Amino acid sequence: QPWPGVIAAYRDRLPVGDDWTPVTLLEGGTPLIAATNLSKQTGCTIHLKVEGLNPTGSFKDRGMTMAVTDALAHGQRAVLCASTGNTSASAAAYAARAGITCAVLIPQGKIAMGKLAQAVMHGAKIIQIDGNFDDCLELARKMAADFPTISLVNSVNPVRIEGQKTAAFEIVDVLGTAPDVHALPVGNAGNITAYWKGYTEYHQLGLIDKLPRMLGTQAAGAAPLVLGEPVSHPETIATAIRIGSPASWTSAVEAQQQSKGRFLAASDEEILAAYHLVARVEGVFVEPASAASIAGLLKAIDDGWVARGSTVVCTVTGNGLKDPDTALKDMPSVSPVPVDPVAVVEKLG
Amino acid sequence: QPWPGVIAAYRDRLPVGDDWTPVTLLEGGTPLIAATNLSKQTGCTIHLKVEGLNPTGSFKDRGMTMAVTDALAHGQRAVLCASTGNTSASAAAYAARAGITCAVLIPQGKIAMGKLAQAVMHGAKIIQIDGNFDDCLELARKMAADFPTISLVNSVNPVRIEGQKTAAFEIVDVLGTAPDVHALPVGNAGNITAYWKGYTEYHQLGLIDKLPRMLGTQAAGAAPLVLGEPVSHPETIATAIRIGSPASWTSAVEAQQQSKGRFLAASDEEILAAYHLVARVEGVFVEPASAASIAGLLKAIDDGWVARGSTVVCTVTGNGLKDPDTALKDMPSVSPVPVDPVAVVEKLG
Ligand SMILES: *Cc1c(COP(=O)(O)O)cnc(C)c1O
Ligand SMILES: *Cc1c(COP(=O)(O)O)cnc(C)c1O
Repeated sequence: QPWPGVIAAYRDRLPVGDDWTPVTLLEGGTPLIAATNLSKQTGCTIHLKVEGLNPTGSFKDRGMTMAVTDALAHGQRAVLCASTGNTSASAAAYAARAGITCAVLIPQGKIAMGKLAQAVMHGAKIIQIDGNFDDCLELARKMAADFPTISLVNSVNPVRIEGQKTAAFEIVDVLGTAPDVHALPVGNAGNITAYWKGYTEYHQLGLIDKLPRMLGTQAAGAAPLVLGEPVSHPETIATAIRIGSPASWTSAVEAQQQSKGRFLAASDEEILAAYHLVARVEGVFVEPASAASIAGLLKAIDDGWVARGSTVVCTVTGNGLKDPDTALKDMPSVSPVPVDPVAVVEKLG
Repeated sequence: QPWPGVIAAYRDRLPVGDDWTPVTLLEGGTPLIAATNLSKQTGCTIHLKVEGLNPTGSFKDRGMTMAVTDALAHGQRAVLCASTGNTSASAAAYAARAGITCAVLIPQGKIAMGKLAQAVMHGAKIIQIDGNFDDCLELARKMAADFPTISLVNSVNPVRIEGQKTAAFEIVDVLGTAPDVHALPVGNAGNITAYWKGYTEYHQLGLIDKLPRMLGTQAAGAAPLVLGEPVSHPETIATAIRIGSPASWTSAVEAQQQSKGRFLAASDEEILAAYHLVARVEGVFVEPASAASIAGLLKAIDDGWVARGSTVVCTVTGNGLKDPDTALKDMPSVSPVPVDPVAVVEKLG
């Protein structure tokens, strides 16, 4: 009775022919954990969609099966993207399994090799550019439009969004309905878009009656969807949402406007508080960007934007294991305590 | 169609009273991945039981779900661990979800902080001691048996093994039979013991005609079971199997004896080869101990000990994301390249 490809599990809902060979690491089918302790504390009933348990440790895997399978079927020789993030690790894994070249474009200056390690493990070719992060985007786009054998797998890839919409399907599949509000973090806004595409596809299929309110959280230092303008120098420890200029700007706002949803900023402190909260109280280890979403849900419950007793799924987008640096910092100082059994046992209970 | 807790999926084959409420993070039910390219080069059909997609990033969640449920039920207010490894993270998370204290005893001097971040992220109390790794094992054992509310969660805990056998169940549930050989890494030998318990349990219950030959790999520098005697100063990049003295030395040898199995050493180099190989060829980012399992499987297929065209399940025990440091080592640094899209396209092909 095991989980198959997200492609296989939802084929009749995805744009794939009968001919193609789905290349999958059995992504999706991820836990939906009852946040019993967050629920008691709020008064709302909160589930966690835990996407860190996808093959590469983030939800990008839902897009890549789809992007890479479509690439294979369409006879592409290379899969390209231009960021140091979870996109590249996810892209590189699926390209490796397909047997396809994977290139990651990066800007000049200092390289965070910690970021790229997982992807280079999978065979990604890293290519550093005489220029900045814009040049990377401009380059990757020009190549994709010049070489129909390259497939740019960035946020705005229609196939990626199709794959990613399935997280919405699973939530309903197990609950029997949508939540009252779905809360997720927003960087490029590809995900909020996908969930909204997903929920509306089920409503259109007559599988729910109520649609959720999409709550998207941005870090205060990179909150262009909150402030209504692009951000010149995005600034947040939640690296995955360190975006001053979302790729899927239009689609995010449409989702917000159509779902009667909200965009909301959380400060780094508040993100960090959530970061610790989930781990300390739910037993779930979540990446800072994933924490931001909880940080925002919580912020919204105070405000009263989300009503007491309503049902909420909070997408927690990546494994805490993605980011050891942040785990290391703000740790309690342990100093040697004497070796007798009685002293140590009182330092507890 | 959601996967519940190991406890819930296999409640009838696990020792849990029916007053006891399972403390679970929806662990287990992990992908069984067809290793297509590994098979091409091998001449066998090989599956990878990918255990890095458990909540805390390791197979130990299978055991820890039981131990902490058992702990919660028997009115225990603290669990105690004496290891910095994956045990303590797995222990700490289930302790958090259950709302009990998790405490880790560390030796004098230099604190291995990276290794403990996950644990303390789930709220483990690190207690540094005026002693040795050996004096640490003793203080815990003493504290355990002088306070009936403190449970020691080490590897030899029979409750852990019960939870850990359930992997064998999943393999048979999904394959329809047991494989011809089951390959896995061996540290304290709890897992190899546990798988063999699982296969026999399913033999005793009538679900398989024949039991798999258990193949267990250790690192060449930490190979007490291959070498026949214990090892004083174990040495290997594979931290998780850096054990000179298995806690389950007895029941491991029994598993090998009665499964007609084999213990094998693999060099550090060979383990690295495999680590890179699964990532580059399957798309599975696997932690070095997990790599060893594979490496030793590969070594045995060439040795001839593994019959041509037989079936193998290789447990890949932990997530590559558990070991960022190894991911860094021996990684190509590419240098800056001219911006024009022509200078990039044939640096691919
Ligand atoms: C990519 C990513 C995000 C941001 O998602 P968008 O679709 O760009 O809004 C958030 N969290 C994690 C872990 C990420 O991988
Ligand atoms: C603990 C562990 C092992 C070794 O398991 P044993 O039962 O001690 O042999 C191997 N790999 C990983 C990832 C582990 O955490």
